[PDB]
Amino acid sequence: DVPWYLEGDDEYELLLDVKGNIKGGSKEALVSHLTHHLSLDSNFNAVFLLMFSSMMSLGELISLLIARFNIEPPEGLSYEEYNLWVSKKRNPIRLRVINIMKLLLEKNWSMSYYNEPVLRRWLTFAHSDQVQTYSLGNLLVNYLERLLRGERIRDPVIPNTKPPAPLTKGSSLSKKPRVMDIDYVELARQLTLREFKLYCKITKFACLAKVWGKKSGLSESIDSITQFIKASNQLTNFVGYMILRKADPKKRVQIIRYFIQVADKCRQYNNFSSMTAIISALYSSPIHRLKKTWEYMNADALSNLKNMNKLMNSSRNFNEYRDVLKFIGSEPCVPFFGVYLSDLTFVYHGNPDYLYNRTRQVNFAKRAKTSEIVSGIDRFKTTGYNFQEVPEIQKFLDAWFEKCPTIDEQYQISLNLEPRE
Repeated sequence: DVPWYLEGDDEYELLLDVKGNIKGGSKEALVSHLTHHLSLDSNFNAVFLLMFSSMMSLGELISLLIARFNIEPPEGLSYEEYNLWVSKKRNPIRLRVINIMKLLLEKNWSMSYYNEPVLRRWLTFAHSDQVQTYSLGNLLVNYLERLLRGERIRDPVIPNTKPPAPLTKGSSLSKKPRVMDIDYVELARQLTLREFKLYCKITKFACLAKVWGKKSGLSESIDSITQFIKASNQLTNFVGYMILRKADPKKRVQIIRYFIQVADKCRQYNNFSSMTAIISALYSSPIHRLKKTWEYMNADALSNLKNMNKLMNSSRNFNEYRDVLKFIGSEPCVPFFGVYLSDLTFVYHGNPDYLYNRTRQVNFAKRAKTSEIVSGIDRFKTTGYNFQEVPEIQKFLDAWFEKCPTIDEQYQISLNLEPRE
């Protein structure tokens, strides 16, 4: 067994579940467990480093970590007992503390964490003789110095396969081209390229900042998300407006079937963001009420649209979508980002930030659930899409995405295009 002075620290302030896993604890207890000298929990360490700002500030974490590095022995130890305490507890704790700081800087750093007094205290710590005897001491100094002068401490892979030839040469399109002058497969490719580029800019920190808000402890910009949501709203506005610009119902039905084919080709490309944005416009009130136009729709196109709507049934928890996303793997994919947000929003509002309303009993299990959800967004940044970009179509989409009115404003256009009886 272990002598009494070589046991863990602050463990009486940990709270465990049925399986024995940590469900909660105090700031001191959680950090003590993060730098435990006897055992190492990689899963705990990963969840804590990702979610720590929702539980404590950077300055509190650094202070608690430095206090662990400078841990004092309990009073009354004999000289021999103290030497054993140094070799078996303090020095292992110092290794854990330094390695945790390395992981914090290398894999769990948000620029919003920047705090010059904390960094300068941290830097002073890294300069200390006791830290400099470790090899990582010079690396800690190098990281903190770069963070202090504004420097930053990845891209999805594209296979060596030949890209498919673009189905619509940009030079063949007129200066003011019609949408259906673009091959629907090629439009799906270009929608997939712009959506995936916007998707890869979304960090986990931005997701935590959008859902948790001020409790996240992240002043990170959610601009990556707002641009991604803007692109989906614009694609939905664009789809409805291209339909409502056509005056002949026999021409509106061709535009709709064109967009059904686009959304379906996006589904084949594992681009569920653009596909959901397209069908949401088709099911929107201004387009859904075009009874004279849908009378022309072939059963084949209607089935494909219904199947895509069954796939992304929000009222049925996206059940079929979840079953399909589970088997993507290494294939490139633009997921429907709305599912991540709702999952995160559900666990943020369904679980308390504290256990039994005790401020010193932080609900760590709530952070663990959130960590498992938000970490999924990285699964689909591993491999990118091998599609040749057509700038003429990219500029064409940029122009219309800004010009189109909202779906709500398009309701009046629908009422004039097909009046009520």
